[PDB]
Amino acid sequence: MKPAARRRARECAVQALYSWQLSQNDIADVEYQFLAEQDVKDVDVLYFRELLAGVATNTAYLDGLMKPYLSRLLEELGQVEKAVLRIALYELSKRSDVPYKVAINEAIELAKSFGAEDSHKFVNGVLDKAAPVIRPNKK
Repeated sequence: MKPAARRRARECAVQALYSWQLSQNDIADVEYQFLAEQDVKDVDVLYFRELLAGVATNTAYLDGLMKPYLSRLLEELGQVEKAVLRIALYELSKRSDVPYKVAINEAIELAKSFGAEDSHKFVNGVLDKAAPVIRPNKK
């Protein structure tokens, strides 16, 4: 148990989100299967598998966060990055013990190291607008 590790899964899921577009396989099991495959530090993510189902039955719900930020098209924006932020939207709802504004800090991260550069800062703003939706707590 090290504070330096906050469970890759979350951020790792974006990669699987990318596989969905190209693979188009199942979805709930497929995304998280990536974690189990190629031995990703051997970590129990079976429960994480269920998390994708939410998007599969609440994708439009997640759309509410992006509602304010679309960028012409979701498929156009950075494949992985767009996916990275997509899961980030749920992060606000499933917020274990973290606020909404704090999640914004991850945006750039999940769009600077999990995707591409140049247009990384723009990703942060998406979370700013998309964050204050799933949770209208307005800290």
